[PDB]
Amino acid sequence: ALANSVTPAVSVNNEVRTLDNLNPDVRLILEEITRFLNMEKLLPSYRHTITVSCLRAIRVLQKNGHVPSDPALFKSYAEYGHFVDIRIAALEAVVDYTKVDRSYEELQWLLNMIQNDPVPYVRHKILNMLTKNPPFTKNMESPLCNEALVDQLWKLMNSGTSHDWRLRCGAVDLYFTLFGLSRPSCLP
Amino acid sequence: PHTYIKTPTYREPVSDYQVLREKAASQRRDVERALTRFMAKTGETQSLFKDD
Repeated sequence: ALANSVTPAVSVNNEVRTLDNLNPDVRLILEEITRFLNMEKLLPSYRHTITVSCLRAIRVLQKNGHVPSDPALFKSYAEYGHFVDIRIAALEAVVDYTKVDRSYEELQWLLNMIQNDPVPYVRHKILNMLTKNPPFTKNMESPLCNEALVDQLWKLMNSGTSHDWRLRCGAVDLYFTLFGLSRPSCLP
Repeated sequence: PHTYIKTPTYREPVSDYQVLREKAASQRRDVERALTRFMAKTGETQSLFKDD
């Protein structure tokens, strides 16, 4: 409910999100989610449900112009070790970040995590979230439509996902969502 | 009366639900703020702003 109340901030001349331009409304929300996340670090709940809700709310505050758009917090919560629920919430935040900020290195981070993660459910969930919220569709011109990305995803369909039968269908779904049924257009 | 009259007297009791809710709420908020600032200062810390 605290995350639902966040309206987009009135940035002037692309002003860097700093203490002076922090909204007086959002400072109370940010104090509350900081208190909740830190108290979860000492007294944990059920399903780390408050960790998932606070990570989701920090991504809501980052989606508007309130908190700096930095994926390092979610990248530390997605490191093999946070609740599988914490892990999939943090990876959902990283997928949303690499859709909005057109990050190349975050997409390479996600594709590397698809290739070598210990939990295969997390790999399937990363492919699923990157299909549902794709970094680009076939209609979009994006900076991330190289021949290098087409070769990486074709290598991920062909080899690489050969051991699961669910990662390979997820890679086929991702290639269909990103490049369509015909020849990838952004190619010689 | 002062020559021989004695009655005990007590302190003013605050039985008000409004101020008791306010006291318990503010004491819980202050102790959890003090705890989280102490634990963030004596460990690894993150920040939304620079060197914050």
